[PDB]
Amino acid sequence: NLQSSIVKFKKPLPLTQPG
Amino acid sequence: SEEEDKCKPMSYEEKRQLSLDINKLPGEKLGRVVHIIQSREPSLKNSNPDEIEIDFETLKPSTLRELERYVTSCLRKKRKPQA
Repeated sequence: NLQSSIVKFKKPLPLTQPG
Repeated sequence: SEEEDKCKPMSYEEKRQLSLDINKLPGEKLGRVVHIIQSREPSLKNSNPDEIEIDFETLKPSTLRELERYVTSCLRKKRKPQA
């Protein structure tokens, strides 16, 4: 409801890559 | 009963601040940030490094506090960790 500061960022080096 | 009693919830202004400090943080430290978020929020395990979303509304005060604790320890000390 309340427009909150939803953040989106790109992180170098995909350490958390699911298999 | 102990956690929230010690760590009070972040207000909107705080959450905006944390959104701003995280944004000032470089890739290196973002690894720790996403680590704190992901490890506190196992539901957010699918945070693809190409598209990591931060939804503070699901983030427990625990995460919000540890995040803030970390971002401040980085930016307050080094406002520019990169040159």
